[PDB]
Amino acid sequence: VEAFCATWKLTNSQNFDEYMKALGVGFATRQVGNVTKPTVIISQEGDKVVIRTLSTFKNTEISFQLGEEFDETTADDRNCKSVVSLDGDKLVHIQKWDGKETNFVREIKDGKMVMTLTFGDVVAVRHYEKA
Ligand SMILES: CCCCCCCC/C=C\CCCCCCCC(=O)O
Repeated sequence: VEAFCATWKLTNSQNFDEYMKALGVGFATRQVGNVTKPTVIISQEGDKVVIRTLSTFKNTEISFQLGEEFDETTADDRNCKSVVSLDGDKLVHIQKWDGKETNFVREIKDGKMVMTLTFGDVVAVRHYEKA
């Protein structure tokens, strides 16, 4: 977990639009969500680990205890029952909302954080540079 903790900036995204569509994200948010390069800052608070995200649209904060379920109102408004754990190396973040399910597996590949969003059989991939 000590390797995820840093100020990250997005550098390259891929297939996110297709993923956003899959999630059923509204047109408006898709337009901003497609151009916006956000900053995901991951840090701690002892039993808590936080994930702040900053963009020229929305900034969203989640604080949780690993493996513990919690409620999170996603940026695109879905209210999910999320759980994020460490399946070893990878930081998995599961989001469940009215029957549908989705997951985010963040990794550190050659010192670059790579997130790989997934829903149904439509995967999306993101890249982050430690700034
Ligand atoms: C924080 C809002 C701006 C960044 C997200 C833009 C896309 C908006 C709606 C779709 C959400 C999919 C689940 C959240 C992914 C966040 C990715 C990130 O932190 O960069």
